[PDB]
Amino acid sequence: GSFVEMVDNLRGKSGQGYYVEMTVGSPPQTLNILVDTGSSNFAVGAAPHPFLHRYYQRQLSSTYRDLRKGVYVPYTQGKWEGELGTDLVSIPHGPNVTVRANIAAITESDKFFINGSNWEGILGLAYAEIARPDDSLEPFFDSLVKQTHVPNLFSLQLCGLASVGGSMIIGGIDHSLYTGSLWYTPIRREWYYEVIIVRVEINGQDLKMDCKEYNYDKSIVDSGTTNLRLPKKVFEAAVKSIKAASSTEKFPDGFWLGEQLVCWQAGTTPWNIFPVISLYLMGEVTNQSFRITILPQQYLRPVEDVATSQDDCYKFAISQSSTGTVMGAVIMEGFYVVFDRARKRIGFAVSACHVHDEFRTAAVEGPFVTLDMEDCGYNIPQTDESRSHHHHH
Ligand SMILES: CC1(C)Cc2cc(Cl)ccc2C(N[C@@H](Cc2cscc2Br)C(=O)O)=N1
Ligand SMILES: [Zn+2]
Ligand SMILES: [Zn+2]
Ligand SMILES: [Zn+2]
Repeated sequence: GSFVEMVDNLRGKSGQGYYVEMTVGSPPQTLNILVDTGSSNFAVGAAPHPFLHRYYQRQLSSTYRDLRKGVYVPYTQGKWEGELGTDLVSIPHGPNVTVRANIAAITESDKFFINGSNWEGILGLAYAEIARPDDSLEPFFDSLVKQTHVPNLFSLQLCGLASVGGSMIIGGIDHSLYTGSLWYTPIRREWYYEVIIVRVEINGQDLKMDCKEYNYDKSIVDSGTTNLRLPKKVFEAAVKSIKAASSTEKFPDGFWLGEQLVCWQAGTTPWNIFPVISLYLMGEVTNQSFRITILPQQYLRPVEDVATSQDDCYKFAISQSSTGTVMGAVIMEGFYVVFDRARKRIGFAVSACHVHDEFRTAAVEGPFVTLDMEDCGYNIPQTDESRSHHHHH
C-alpha cells in the first residue's frame, strides 16, 4: 500500500460516482464503497436488495459489535436507514493498517442503490459536524488518523453506462498524478469541505455578481455529486452567458434543464462554440485567488444513446441549486484534488488523466490579486436548533 499501490484504486460508472474497495470484519468481507466528500458516515448495504448481490453480513463477522442504536438518513430524493456498530476496516489498495471504525449497516433504503451502480456502500470523508445522527459518531477518516501513523490528508484523481477509473491516495500526495502547479484554497469551516469562490468567468467575461451570490449559502467540494451545481441566480447568469456563446445552436429548454440530450453527427461536435468556465478560489494569501478552468468537455457529458450510433449525444451537467455551489465530478474530473485536513486547505493541480480540447486545456493558474473586493463568504442564519446543542469538545 505505497502511493504506487493506491494509484488506480478507484473505479465507477458515469454519473454514479467512484468507489474504492474496503474490507469490513473478520474474516474480511470485500465491498465496493463510494467515495463521498459531501457526507460523514461510513454506511454499507447490510440486507438483501434487488440491486445488490453482495452486502455486509454482520453475522459473518466475528469482530462486529452492535452500538444498539439506529440512524435514519433522508435525502431530497430518497433515504437510507440502519443500525450503527463498529467493526475492523482496511483498504486493500490503500495504507497497510486496520482500524476499528463506525459502520452503519443499511437495513432499509429508498432510491439509494440504483441498477448497475456496482457499489454497496458510502465512505463519508467529510467532517463530524455533518455525521448522522450527531457529531459524536466519529467519521472513518478521523478513526484512521487517530489509530495509525497515517498523515491527516488524502487526495483524489477522478478520471473522465460508461466505465471510469481514478486514484484515492490516503495520507499523501503522488506527484505522478498531476503536472505543473499545485494551488491551495482555505477550508472555510470543517463541516462539508467548504471553500470560497471570489469570481466566475465564462470565456473570459466576468459574471459581475456580488461575490457572496457565488457561495450562497455555501460552496463545497463533493465527489458524491455528479454536476457542477450553482445557486439559482448564478445558474441563470451562467446559462444566459453559455447560451450567448453557443447561439448558433438553438437547443430545447430541456437541454438547459439537464433533461435532454442534444446530438451532432459522429466526430463533428462544435466544441469551440461552448465556452470555458473559470472559478476563482480564495488563495491562502489574503489578497490572492487562483482559478480553475474547465473545458466544455467537462460540463457537457456524453451518453451513448440507443437509436443513435450515428450520433455523438450530450447532457448539460450544470444544474440549479438551492443549497449552494457544489463542485461535483464535473469539476473534479479535470483535477488532482488534495484534501489537506492537517493544514485546513484543498489543493488543485491539472490531472495527469486529461480530457482535453483540440485547441484548449483545463487549467489551474494564479495568482490573481485583488486590491479589495470583499468577504465573499455567506453566513448561514443560525437556527435555535443549532445554537442550543452543546459541543463539549
Ligand atoms: C452521494 C450520493 C450517492 C448520495 C445520494 C443519496 C440518494 Cl437517496 C440519492 C442520490 C445520491 C447521490 N446523487 C448524485 C448522483 C449519484 C447517484 S450515485 C453516485 C452519485 Br455521484 C448527485 O445528486 O449528483 N449521491
Ligand atoms: Zn483488490
Ligand atoms: Zn452541555
Ligand atoms: Zn458536538
